[PDB]
Formats: sequence, C-alpha cells, structure tokens
Amino acid sequence: GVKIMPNLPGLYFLQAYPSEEIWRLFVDGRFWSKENGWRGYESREPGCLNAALESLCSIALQVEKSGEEFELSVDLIKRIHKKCGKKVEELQEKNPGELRTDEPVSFGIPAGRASIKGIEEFLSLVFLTEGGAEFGPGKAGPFGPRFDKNYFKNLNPEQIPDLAKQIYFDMCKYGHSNTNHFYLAVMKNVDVYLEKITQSYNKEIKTAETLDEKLKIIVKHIRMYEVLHPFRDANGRTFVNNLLNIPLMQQGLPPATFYEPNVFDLYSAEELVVVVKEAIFNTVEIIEQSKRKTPITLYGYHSSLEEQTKFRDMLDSPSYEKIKHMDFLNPEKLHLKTQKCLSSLNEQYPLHRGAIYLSDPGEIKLLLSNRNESQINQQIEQGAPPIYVGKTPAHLAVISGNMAMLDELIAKKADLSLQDYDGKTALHYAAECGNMQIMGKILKVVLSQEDAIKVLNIKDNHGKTAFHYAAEFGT
Ligand SMILES: Nc1ccn([C@@H]2O[C@H](COP(=O)(O)O)[C@@H](O)[C@H]2O)c(=O)n1
Repeated sequence: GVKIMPNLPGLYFLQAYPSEEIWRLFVDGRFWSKENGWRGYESREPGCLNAALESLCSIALQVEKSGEEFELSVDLIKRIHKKCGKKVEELQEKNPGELRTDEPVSFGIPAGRASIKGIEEFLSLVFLTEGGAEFGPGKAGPFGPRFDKNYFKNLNPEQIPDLAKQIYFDMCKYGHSNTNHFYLAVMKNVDVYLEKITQSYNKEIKTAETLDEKLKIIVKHIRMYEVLHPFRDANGRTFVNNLLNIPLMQQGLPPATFYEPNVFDLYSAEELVVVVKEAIFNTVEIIEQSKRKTPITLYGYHSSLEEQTKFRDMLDSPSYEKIKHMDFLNPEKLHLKTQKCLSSLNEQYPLHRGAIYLSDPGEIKLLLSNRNESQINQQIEQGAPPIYVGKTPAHLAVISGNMAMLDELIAKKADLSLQDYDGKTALHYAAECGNMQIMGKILKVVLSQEDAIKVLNIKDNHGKTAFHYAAEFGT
C-alpha cells in the first residue's frame, strides 16, 4: 500500500563503496599502475576529484530529496558541469555551467577508442552532419586540427557502412594507440541539439521494459551527449562520470568504475552496454574485496599506506559524507538485479577476464583446464571493451601482474611471441612494468624455443625491442 520508494535505490552501492577508494569512480583504471592511483589525475587539475565527487553526490541527494519522479533536463546537465569546475583553476576560465555557442572544441581519437559499428553510428548522427561537425584524418595544430579529409562534407548515407570499415583500417594503419583522426565539434545549435537529446532520452526510457533495454537507452544518450561536445571542457566528467551514474543508480545498479571511459565517441551503443557492465562489475569487486578485507590489486595497482592517508587528508565533500551516513533494508533484490545484469559478462573472453580478475591458482588451473590452443592464444577483436582489443590472455596476465595466470599459461604452452595491435609482445610489457620475475619466466620459455633471437628482436610500432623498454625503466 504505502511505502518509501527511493528515487535512486542504487545509492546503497555509493554508500557501500569504500571511502579510501572513492577516487576510483573518476580516475580511469588505465592510470592506476603508472600514476600512483589518483595522484597523476589530481596533480593535472588540483581539486577536480573533490569537485567531481561533490557534483555526483550533491546532485544525487537533490534527486533523492525530490517528490517528483526523476527526469533528465538541460538544467540538471548545466548544474553538474558548474559543480565539476567549482574550485578547478583549469575550468574557471572555461565558463562552468554555460554551454558553447560558437567556440571550437576538438580532440583526436586513436583506433584503440574506436570500433567499426561505433563509427557507423557516429557518421549516422544527423545533428553532426547538419550542425557542421568535422571528422577525418589530419594533423594537430596550434588553432585546432588541419583536416586532410572531412567525412561529414558531402556525406552519402549509403556509403556509411563501407566508410566505417575504411576509417577504422586507416586509424589502425596509423597505429592502435596513435592519433591520425581528429574531431571538430558542432559550432551552432548546441542548445537545440542538447534539448533534442534530453527529450529523446525521457521519451525512450519510458518504452524500455527490461534493465538491458534501459541500459541501451542510457548509453545511447550519454554517447550522443559526449559526441555533441556541449561544454568547453569537463564533458567526460559531466556525462560519463556523473550524469551516467544517476540513471544507473535510478535502476538500483551500482555506479561505474571505468578502466577507459574515453570510448563514448566512436563506440556503438551496444558495445557501450558491455563497457558499462565491466565498469559496474569493477565497483562490485572493489566493494566485495574491501568487505572481505582483501587488499585491492586491480589494474596493476597496490596502494601504499602513505597514498591512503594522503587521500583521506585531501577528501573534502560534505555531500559524500552525507551519503556515507545515509540510513541503509534487505539488499537481496538489489544484489540479484546487479548479478542478473552482470551474468552476461562471463560468456565472452573468460581467459582475458581471468588474467585481469582471478588470483586463485586452483580457480585458474580449472579455468584453463580443457582450453584448446586457439582459445589460449585468442586476440580479442575491435568493438570489445578497450582493454581487450588485440590482446592475448598472456598479454593481460603480464600487464595485470597476474603471476598465477602467467604460470598456468606457460604450463598450457601459450604463444608468448604474439604481438598486440601496438606491435608489443608479453616481453615488451614485462620490461615496461619492470617485473624481473615475469620477464625471467618469459625468457626461460623464449630461450627453450628455436626462434629465440627472432623472438627477442621483435620490434613494436615504435620500432623498439622489449630490451629498449627494459633499458628505459625509470625516466
Ligand atoms: N584531472 C584529470 C581530468 C580528466 N582527465 C582525463 O579526461 C577524462 C575526462 O575528460 P574531461 O576533461 O572532458 O572531463 C578522464 O576520463 C581522463 O582520461 C585526466 O586524466 N585528469
């Protein structure tokens, strides 16, 4: 009959998220290993982490307090952006909370942040074609990019599927992690396009029956919002680190912990659902490990006590302290829902996931038990979450520093000479990460093979050998 129906039931997970680890929902997982977790990110824009946390937290409390049913608005979007640059020096001179009129905003996209299906959808966005957006190969310059070609100029819609395949091939040819292709955003009707996207989300979310259907609508609109670059800066933080998390928590889902949230431009809506599910899974893993008092080692990062104390002294968010102390009900329904949501994650590439998340030698032996050669040496293809693309389970075992997985992969006679889309082998990675035991274990194998010299001399896309990297360990 009469009940308390929380606006964002998923706040249970934001309260459950360990305080000392909260920075993980803003600091891309890709940085952790080499930038001492949150340190690199913070130094780049001092106070941006506290402003990002406070933005999400205050705006969530505002929606939770409301008597009205949650709906997206141009006003909520402006409020998020305003808060995301509150004390940030690098955002104060870029009008926080105000939309662009004619200003130019541009960036480059590497093949590693793109997909064929994603480029197809990107070229299909009518607002981009009519709003005068520019995209194509070129050169970065002092006053924006110099386009050699602009695909939006005289664009044939029938050509878009073949153009996408060609664009990806060109981006690939240049280099997986290198930038050749640039995007110059729309310089008119940004206010009008922002309103159309909002009206479209509110319309479509009403006719999405299942969580999976709802997730596709959410990501399709977050993507359109990111692609239409409405603000001078902070669009990633505004749309993906903040905005995205509200409809997620509205559905009783945990917020997202991304490895790489910079895929909201040239990835497809369907591909992004998988990306977001991986990010929700990361949040659940962080929560579960901290609950088990298990030290978190995800994405190659072992936090020191010095790093941990530095973050708590730094942390300043009255809204987060409020969420932390909220009254929290049987979470069984919420757990079943998120487990049902993440059950799909399993099926696709289990060995690559095992190299990232697994650490029990017994669980690893069992996972690798009965896997054929083609499975143990499988390189994931374009369209999957960025971390997998062109990589073998061995590549990810080395990068993650997963000794138990690497040991089992060696026992399974995995091809350690395979190159990823960056021309790097497991040995190039062992050098870069400076792990002597991993490199020693790889070399013992390489030297037992006949093509040892050829293997050791493998050059990556920078024409560097694994040993060029080893010799450079420590800048
Ligand atoms: N201080 C910051 C702020 C943003 N970033 C990068 O920018 C992304 C978000 O882009 P915005 O600047 O559009 O918010 C982050 O996911 C991260 O890759 C960073 O590396 N350090």
